[PDB]
Amino acid sequence: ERPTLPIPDLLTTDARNRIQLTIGAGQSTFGGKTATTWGYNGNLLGPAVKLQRGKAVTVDIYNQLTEETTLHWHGLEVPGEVDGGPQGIIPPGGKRSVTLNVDQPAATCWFHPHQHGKTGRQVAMGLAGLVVIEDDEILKLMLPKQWGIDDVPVIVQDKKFSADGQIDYQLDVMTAAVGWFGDTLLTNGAIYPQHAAPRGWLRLRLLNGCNARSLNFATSDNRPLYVIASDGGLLPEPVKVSELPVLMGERFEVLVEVNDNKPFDLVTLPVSQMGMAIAPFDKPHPVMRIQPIAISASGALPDTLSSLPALPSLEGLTVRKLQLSMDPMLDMMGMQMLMEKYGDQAMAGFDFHHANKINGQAFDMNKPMFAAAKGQYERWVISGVGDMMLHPFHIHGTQFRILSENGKPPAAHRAGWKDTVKVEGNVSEVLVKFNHDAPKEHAYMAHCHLLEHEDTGMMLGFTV
Ligand SMILES: [Cu+2]
Repeated sequence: ERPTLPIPDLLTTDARNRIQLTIGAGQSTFGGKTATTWGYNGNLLGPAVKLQRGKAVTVDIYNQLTEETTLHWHGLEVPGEVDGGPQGIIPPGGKRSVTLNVDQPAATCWFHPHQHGKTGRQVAMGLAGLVVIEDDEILKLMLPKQWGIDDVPVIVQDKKFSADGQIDYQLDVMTAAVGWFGDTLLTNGAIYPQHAAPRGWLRLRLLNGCNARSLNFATSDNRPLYVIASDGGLLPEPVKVSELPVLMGERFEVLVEVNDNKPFDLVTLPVSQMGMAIAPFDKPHPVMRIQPIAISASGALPDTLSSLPALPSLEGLTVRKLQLSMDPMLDMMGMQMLMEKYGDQAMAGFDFHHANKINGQAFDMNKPMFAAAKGQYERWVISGVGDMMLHPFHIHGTQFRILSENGKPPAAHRAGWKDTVKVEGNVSEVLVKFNHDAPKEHAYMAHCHLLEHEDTGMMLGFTV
């Protein structure tokens, strides 16, 4: 509760409607020990790219690594050609430009690499940034809006380090099964930082940027969170909660009341997921310390945020079934290594590189599974019947509606605009529409956002 919370620079267009992102390596320090890290416009993580609905921007992307990478805009409704999936290679030393014509509601999205079979490693190395989409609707609401004062991004990620201090990442049979997770928790790159927040309302834009660890946010003194937005933007009205589960890649925006001068913690609560309840995550774990201060803020919590469209009628819509599966050998072999390495705490609460799949096929980049309709709602049925793993299933090129999440209607705060849906040993249904095109050369991806599962096959391509 000591270093101040790092705040990503809010990056806007220049006079020529361009934005420069440089992808480079550098050095970060975690707990006294230095580590090689990757970042956008810096050594670690990245900026918050600010975009206005209905305004085009060109982004110039400079790969200053010595290996290939891609830049995917997670949550953005844009054509496949700029979507930055594994076919959007930026060679080392190379420069690629993309045009983003933003046409979707205000939201906190994010961007990260999407290299073929290396997404987990590139994100673990430090690469992630934010996208703040604004529109006319949101600025009329009088929410907390002072960036890095009462409107603050909170990117929570776990990492594991070697004895030398270097990030200890590996795509092996255990991580291919259960995911890459660590024992150290970072908040905008820092360990248990403090943020100084004005009395009144504090707005937190939460991002679970872990490779595989699911989270569950609360406060130390159990004051509520007022959920105001999901992956794809504002909810119709606030949802007041005591805790907030957040899957890998999901974003929620919450308001928290800063009503006295007593400091408290934003925390994450222990979750039931293979590997994730191992100490120190067997108990509530602090994310950041919040320190009330008496400086000016005028943000507020409205009664009503937005009006969303109704769910479409289901009659006549195309149904697409996506069956997620793991090779049994991976499951057991991965489970053995987990039990070997950690023991009984691990469950508290044959090429493995193509062992994870959808409709019995490990991802093949030259063969898109189908062409989805443009401008027409479809019903996608995603089943995890057959294993007990957690699958936060993400679909590019869209913000959808969850019709059913793992056997029930979605929770109220998950019933708005989402690009991620929980699949865990059951079936989920989403109502999805694609407003933009994606040819086979720049196909959209649908995949599990437990990145090691993605990297080892749990992904498909599709065209629109
Ligand atoms: Cu998965």
